Amino acid sequence: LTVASLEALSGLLKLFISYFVGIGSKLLDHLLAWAQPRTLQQSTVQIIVAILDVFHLAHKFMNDLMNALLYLENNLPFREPLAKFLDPDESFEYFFNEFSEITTRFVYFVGLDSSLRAKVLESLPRVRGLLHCVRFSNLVDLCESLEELLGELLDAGVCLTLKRSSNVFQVDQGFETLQLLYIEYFKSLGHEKVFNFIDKISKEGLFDDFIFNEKCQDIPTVQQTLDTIIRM
Repeated sequence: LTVASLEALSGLLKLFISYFVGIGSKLLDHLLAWAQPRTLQQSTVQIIVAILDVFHLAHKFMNDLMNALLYLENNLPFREPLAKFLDPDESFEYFFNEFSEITTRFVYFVGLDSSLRAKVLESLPRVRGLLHCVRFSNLVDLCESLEELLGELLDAGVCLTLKRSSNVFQVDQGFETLQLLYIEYFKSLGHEKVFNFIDKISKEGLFDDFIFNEKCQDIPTVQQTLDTIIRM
């Protein structure tokens, strides 16, 4: 129980005493700032890094960040990089650390902090994770915590499960649903109409229906899909 007492006493005493001179204030501030790197460079990383990093909101930052980031990122890690960086590394850290627990560190570390990393990381998980459901068993935090208008608007016009499961912010749903529904419904062979109508209707029809339907545009998808699918 020394982590809670040491982290709570050091974070509470340093946070409550750091915002209160000459040699005493400079020696106490320099001793606390120089002493926080020894405890943050290695349970107690969340309270120590959160209280120490959020309390006071050049060789010590580069040496502690380079040594802690290189040793913690190369010795595996998500709490040190996410907590120390949240106060080209995504491709090398995610690819090198995931190509050898990888979902939480890769999704939390890569999503806690741009089209190549989001498109390659978000698109490589479907084939790399399904080549051996996906949204419920994977639960990627980068798509929900990071960027959704570019990937959803650029990729919406496989996508029904990630878009419908990850979409459940009015500019992305309105612009992506209106542009994808108008372009897909006006640019018209069964894969494009079935995938666009099922993905747009299933992804756009999921408090959002009562506030967004006040329902008149649902007769075109059911009438065109039911008449075209039943007649064809």
